Amino acid sequence: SHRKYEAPRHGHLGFLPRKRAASIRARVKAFPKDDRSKPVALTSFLGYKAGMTTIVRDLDRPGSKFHKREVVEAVTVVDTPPVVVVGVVGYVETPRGLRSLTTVWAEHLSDEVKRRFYKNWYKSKKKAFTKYSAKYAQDGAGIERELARIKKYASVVRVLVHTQIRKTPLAQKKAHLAEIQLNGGSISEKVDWAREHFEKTVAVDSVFEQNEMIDAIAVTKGHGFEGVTHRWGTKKLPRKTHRGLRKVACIGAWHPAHVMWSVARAGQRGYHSRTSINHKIYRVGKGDDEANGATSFDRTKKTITPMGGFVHYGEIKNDFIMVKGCIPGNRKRIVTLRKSLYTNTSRKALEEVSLKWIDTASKFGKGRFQTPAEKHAFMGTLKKDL
Amino acid sequence: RGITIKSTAISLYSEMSDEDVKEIKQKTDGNSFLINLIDSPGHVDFSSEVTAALRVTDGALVVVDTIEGVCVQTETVLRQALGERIKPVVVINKVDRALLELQVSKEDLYQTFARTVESVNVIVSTYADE
Amino acid sequence: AQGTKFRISLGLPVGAIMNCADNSGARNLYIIAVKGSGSRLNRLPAASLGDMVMATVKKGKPELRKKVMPAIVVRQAKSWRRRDGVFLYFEDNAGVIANPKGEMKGSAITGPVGKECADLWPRVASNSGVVV
Amino acid sequence: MKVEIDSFSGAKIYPGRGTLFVRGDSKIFRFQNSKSASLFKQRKNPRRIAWTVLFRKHHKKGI
RNA sequence: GCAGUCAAGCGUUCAUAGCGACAUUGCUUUUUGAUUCUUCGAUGUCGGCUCUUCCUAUCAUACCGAAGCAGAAUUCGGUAAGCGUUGGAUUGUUCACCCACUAAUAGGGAACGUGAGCUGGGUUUAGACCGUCGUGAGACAGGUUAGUUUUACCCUACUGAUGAAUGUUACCGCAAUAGUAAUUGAACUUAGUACGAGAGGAACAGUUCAUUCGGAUAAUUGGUUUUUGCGGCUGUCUGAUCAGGCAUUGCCGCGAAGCUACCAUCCGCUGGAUUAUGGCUGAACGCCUCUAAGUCAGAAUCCAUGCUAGAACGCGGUGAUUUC
RNA sequence: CUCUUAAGGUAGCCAAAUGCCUCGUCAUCUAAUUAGUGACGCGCAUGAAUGGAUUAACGAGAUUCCCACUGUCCCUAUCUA
RNA sequence: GUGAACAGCCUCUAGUUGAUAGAAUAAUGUAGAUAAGGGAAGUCGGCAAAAUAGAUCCGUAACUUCGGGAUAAGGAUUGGC
RNA sequence: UUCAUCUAGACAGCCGGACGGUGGCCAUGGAAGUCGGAAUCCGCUAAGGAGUGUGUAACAACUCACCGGCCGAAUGAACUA
Ligand SMILES: [Mg+2]
Ligand SMILES: [Mg+2]
Ligand SMILES: [Mg+2]
Ligand SMILES: [Mg+2]
Ligand SMILES: [Mg+2]
Ligand SMILES: [Mg+2]
Ligand SMILES: [Mg+2]
Ligand SMILES: [Mg+2]
Ligand SMILES: [Mg+2]
Ligand SMILES: [Mg+2]
Ligand SMILES: [Mg+2]
Ligand SMILES: [Mg+2]
Ligand SMILES: [Mg+2]
Ligand SMILES: [Mg+2]
Ligand SMILES: [Mg+2]
Ligand SMILES: [Mg+2]
Ligand SMILES: [Mg+2]
Ligand SMILES: [Mg+2]
Ligand SMILES: [Mg+2]
Ligand SMILES: [Mg+2]
Ligand SMILES: [Mg+2]
Ligand SMILES: [Mg+2]
Ligand SMILES: [Mg+2]
Ligand SMILES: [Mg+2]
Ligand SMILES: [Mg+2]
Ligand SMILES: [Mg+2]
Ligand SMILES: [Mg+2]
Ligand SMILES: [Mg+2]
Ligand SMILES: [Mg+2]
Ligand SMILES: [Mg+2]
Ligand SMILES: [Mg+2]
Ligand SMILES: [Mg+2]
Ligand SMILES: [Mg+2]
Ligand SMILES: [Mg+2]
Ligand SMILES: [Mg+2]
Ligand SMILES: [Mg+2]
Ligand SMILES: [Mg+2]
Ligand SMILES: [Mg+2]
Ligand SMILES: [Mg+2]
Ligand SMILES: [Mg+2]
Ligand SMILES: [Mg+2]
Ligand SMILES: [Mg+2]
Ligand SMILES: [Mg+2]
Ligand SMILES: [Mg+2]
Ligand SMILES: [Mg+2]
Ligand SMILES: [Mg+2]
Ligand SMILES: [Mg+2]
Ligand SMILES: [Mg+2]
Ligand SMILES: [Mg+2]
Ligand SMILES: [Mg+2]
Ligand SMILES: [Mg+2]
Ligand SMILES: [Mg+2]
Ligand SMILES: [Mg+2]
Ligand SMILES: [Mg+2]
Ligand SMILES: [Mg+2]
Ligand SMILES: [Mg+2]
Ligand SMILES: [Mg+2]
Ligand SMILES: [Mg+2]
Ligand SMILES: [Mg+2]
Ligand SMILES: [Mg+2]
Ligand SMILES: [Mg+2]
Ligand SMILES: [Mg+2]
Ligand SMILES: [Mg+2]
Ligand SMILES: [Mg+2]
Ligand SMILES: [Mg+2]
Ligand SMILES: [Mg+2]
Ligand SMILES: [Mg+2]
Ligand SMILES: [Mg+2]
Ligand SMILES: [Mg+2]
Ligand SMILES: [Mg+2]
Ligand SMILES: [Mg+2]
Ligand SMILES: [Mg+2]
Ligand SMILES: [Mg+2]
Repeated sequence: SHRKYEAPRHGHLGFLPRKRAASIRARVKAFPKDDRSKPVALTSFLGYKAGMTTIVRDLDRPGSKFHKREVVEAVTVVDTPPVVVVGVVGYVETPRGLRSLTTVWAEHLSDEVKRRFYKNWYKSKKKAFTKYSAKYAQDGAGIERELARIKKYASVVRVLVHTQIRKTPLAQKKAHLAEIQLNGGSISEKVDWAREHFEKTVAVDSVFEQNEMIDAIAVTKGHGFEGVTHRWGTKKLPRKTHRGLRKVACIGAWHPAHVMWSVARAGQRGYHSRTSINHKIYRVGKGDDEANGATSFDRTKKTITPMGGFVHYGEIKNDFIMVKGCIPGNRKRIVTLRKSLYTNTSRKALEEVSLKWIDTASKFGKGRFQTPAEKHAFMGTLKKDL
Repeated sequence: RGITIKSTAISLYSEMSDEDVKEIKQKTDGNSFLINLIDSPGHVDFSSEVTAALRVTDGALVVVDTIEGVCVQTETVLRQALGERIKPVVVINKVDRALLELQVSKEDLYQTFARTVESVNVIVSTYADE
Repeated sequence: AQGTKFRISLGLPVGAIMNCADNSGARNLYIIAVKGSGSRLNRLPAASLGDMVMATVKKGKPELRKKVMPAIVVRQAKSWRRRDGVFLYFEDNAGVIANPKGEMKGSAITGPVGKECADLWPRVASNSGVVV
Repeated sequence: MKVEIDSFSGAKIYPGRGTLFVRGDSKIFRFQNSKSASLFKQRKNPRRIAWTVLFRKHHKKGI
């Protein structure tokens, strides 16, 4: 029979299967369209998600009811120590799609990167790339043939960067290595730029700037095996039903005599590659700068990191991106940050933003004090001492 | 609602410069004049408040929206005046409409005014007391 | 509806009774519908402060009972979060009987009124005491 | 961006943090956290609650 | 139940704007009959609940064509099922009816979808009351009240989860194929303007919000508390004190972390080809004609862009590959 | 006055757990009532120990409403064994 | 012991410490809990749950077979010293 | 398939004319070819209905049959399957 009352379907089917991502680094699938009339530059950037905090700022949005009035907004903080180029990869157009033609690497590589190639680093004989490096022997005999090979061919050039994991508070030691597409100009200045950067780091003011709308590509917080009530948003069933409420009642009609792909089932929730778009950059922080949490209106030297330190993360000692709102993934997870794939002119974009103030109260509790200074200035002296 | 419904009266006291009263081509004392005014309604449904005001007055100030021209009710309130033997004078009003809405040009405007006056005198000659 | 109104948490679904804050003669207001609400299977429509509801008077002068009228919610009693970061709430829910144009069948509102509700409704502002 | 002070504890209230309550009398109350708010609604007396600003003043502590 | 054909007539005037008699040709299988082919060593009956998908004879939303289309509003039709189609009072109801919001509250199918999915209000056992019937036992497609809703561990399907083999191992990627997504409204302003005698009274562009849906996220606010974390309280037991036990987590206040809420916050891309329809050039047919050749535009459509998985028998690049 | 059968439904009661028509009609209660209550009564097919009408108290009986209450619901989340 | 009490809760005498174990802490369950604002809108129906609860003092309606209805309703108070 | 027109100039297109008794008779509040009935004659003609439409309150004003100018070879109507 027909339905009885119409209601929208539960859950979006262009986000299927709801399985676990192949890896915890979400694949950055599309890069932006290359404009070759602009300097060789990176298009994405790796990151580590630290935590969130709160800001206030004036609002320039004429005709709103909060024009020139302060607003307060959540923000996520990505710890972005500069990343070090160690490779160049070049892809050719072919009638079956882009083909990687060759890879060429830097002459030496941090052991924190070479860790990426082992599952038992400690007990290895760490011989990875020992004999590749010898092609640099006299003048780079072999390697300069490859670089020419990329220049001759190669509709697209990608650079292999890797995170300086050791510069963060994680227990990891094993860096994250990723391709980043050079949107430079001329497939040649693109690959010169790569050679001119082997083992040379790239900071992130090079890549992004204040107010730049950017996308976040990461792997959703995993949650294990979920019932359909919470996993799909299904209606919890009436208190009286025998055999369970967190269920779908009619797994399907008699015909098609098959449970169909479109019906909510119990299974894995979270741990899904998500590409989430249009998060405005609110501040690009310098580690080689004091007073990261400072602002032209607050002006009381303090770092970004909050009292007690970011919960489950640690302290911010490096460059960081502070982006408006929230992003897929949890604290400590690798986070690719893409430049926007289109030129947004919404004017919600395009809006210059200036932080009045950046909360740095503790997140481990009902944090009352911005700085250990102002605690004391408020509390007084105490018995243990001072 | 922004529509006059009852026609209501007000008496205005106003002066005139010494050279202005010299032109007055009828016997005329002093320099201060007393204007007994009535603000009338346009709607046909209220025409009874026009004849009620035209019985108590001597001249009539007739207003014509410049862009709308002389309209059907302009025509019939005039037949109300000339029946009662009342002298008219005209204000072609609302011109800022012509510069903004119509982007009019000086000749475009003058000739607007001419045919409008031509239109009123047609009404005036047909019904004005021979 | 003289203005645009930013979203605020809903706290008065249908069936809710709120005090009638005006000297109209009504002691309360029983919400049966909320103007501007949309549709979802099984979802009770609900009002926040400033919203125009359709109500009846369960306690009050007979001349106002047995009859559906529009009301405007002026306090809300359910924590809501302004764009300046504050979660606030009143001690009670309350509204005033109005007419669709937004005018007020009352004559003077008693008790505080919320900022959002009074920006929306001038005729309501004209009779409000302490706002926000 | 005036910070405000907790009505019950005199604690400092940074933007976004805590709650604000409009009593019937139009008297505004600010609470920096949930605990301060809970106590006040239990009708507790801050002068008798040991950690509040206005209990150290009534006991001339730390001044 | 729905749709054509002829056109007397309605439409002041005028057959076909919108309608349409007398006739007559059809379609549909959510109606009810007619049959009795399957099932009586048994295919779980009504309705709701839940949830998915499909149909179009389209209620709304996109773009259009017609009008007895001035505006506003409405009607008729076209492409069109992309997307939505609701909250309640009485009833077991399907149906009905009314209140009320709404852009709209369209009709249907899937064993009159869906009972090892629920419920069990109705129907339809045995208990019992009434009314009419009956000599009686009893009967009623009359009323009424009580009345056990069983199994999955197997196969397949669906959801998620591993995995042999390919010389070994590790890293970075490609993209076949499959999936795909956003929705709709209001206020300001345009404007008391176009139009209109008046009464009334728009639209495109711009601004601010909002609804339904989606994916995440936890700074905040809120909820949860075995942090049995700190405090408080009763009873009893440890001779008192200190400090504890027991009271199935003894109870109360607060309670961080975690989990989480339109109860919380953030985010949801833009190129092309088309439909209908409007056109250009232009014959057929010395004219005309959007069409016959050729061609411009153009829709909530489709294809891509983007997003999701990645063929476990599709692929590339790359590293290191066992002294004894 | 009369016919069929002997009599011809009185006192009461009612769309009642008894009314087909029927969601009866009127009043009331609700924004809205096929529900409830009060009325009406040519009552398909009420009615006097096949007992009629009424009744305080009692009732794990059927039914309607109100106050309090609340995860029944909006609309779900969370903790324990 | 508490307490009106052979209630419940803790203890002395006496008896028992027996129910296959270990490690994990997904979904769905069964059993036990809590919940912002709203408060039956959920449902055939308030089913289930919640609210109430002892005792002292106060106050207590229609109706009634005068016996009741009654803990009606409804207020106040409660430790320690 | 049947019937028509055409080098004595058709069909099409364009272009000129489309008159005079006459506002023809009965009506009509008005009706001058053009709401409607009845009449359907004549004159002057290359031809022009007592009117094919549009129009008016009624005339006016355009329009068409009909005639002609132009061009120069074929073309028109009604049926069948
Ligand atoms: Mg439907
Ligand atoms: Mg059950
Ligand atoms: Mg925290
Ligand atoms: Mg105008
Ligand atoms: Mg429902
Ligand atoms: Mg909390
Ligand atoms: Mg049908
Ligand atoms: Mg016609
Ligand atoms: Mg028709
Ligand atoms: Mg059969
Ligand atoms: Mg048979
Ligand atoms: Mg079966
Ligand atoms: Mg169609
Ligand atoms: Mg149209
Ligand atoms: Mg017409
Ligand atoms: Mg669909
Ligand atoms: Mg319902
Ligand atoms: Mg069927
Ligand atoms: Mg069935
Ligand atoms: Mg089944
Ligand atoms: Mg069953
Ligand atoms: Mg039953
Ligand atoms: Mg029975
Ligand atoms: Mg009987
Ligand atoms: Mg008998
Ligand atoms: Mg019967
Ligand atoms: Mg029966
Ligand atoms: Mg499987
Ligand atoms: Mg595809
Ligand atoms: Mg007006
Ligand atoms: Mg617009
Ligand atoms: Mg969610
Ligand atoms: Mg918490
Ligand atoms: Mg103890
Ligand atoms: Mg214990
Ligand atoms: Mg093409
Ligand atoms: Mg996308
Ligand atoms: Mg594979
Ligand atoms: Mg007899
Ligand atoms: Mg009787
Ligand atoms: Mg009866
Ligand atoms: Mg009766
Ligand atoms: Mg019968
Ligand atoms: Mg009811
Ligand atoms: Mg009754
Ligand atoms: Mg009888
Ligand atoms: Mg009898
Ligand atoms: Mg007897
Ligand atoms: Mg008796
Ligand atoms: Mg008695
Ligand atoms: Mg004792
Ligand atoms: Mg005992
Ligand atoms: Mg005892
Ligand atoms: Mg024994
Ligand atoms: Mg459980
Ligand atoms: Mg349970
Ligand atoms: Mg609650
Ligand atoms: Mg509460
Ligand atoms: Mg309540
Ligand atoms: Mg109900
Ligand atoms: Mg029942
Ligand atoms: Mg119960
Ligand atoms: Mg009592
Ligand atoms: Mg005492
Ligand atoms: Mg010939
Ligand atoms: Mg000819
Ligand atoms: Mg010819
Ligand atoms: Mg005539
Ligand atoms: Mg005529
Ligand atoms: Mg004759
Ligand atoms: Mg003639
Ligand atoms: Mg003529
Ligand atoms: Mg001819």
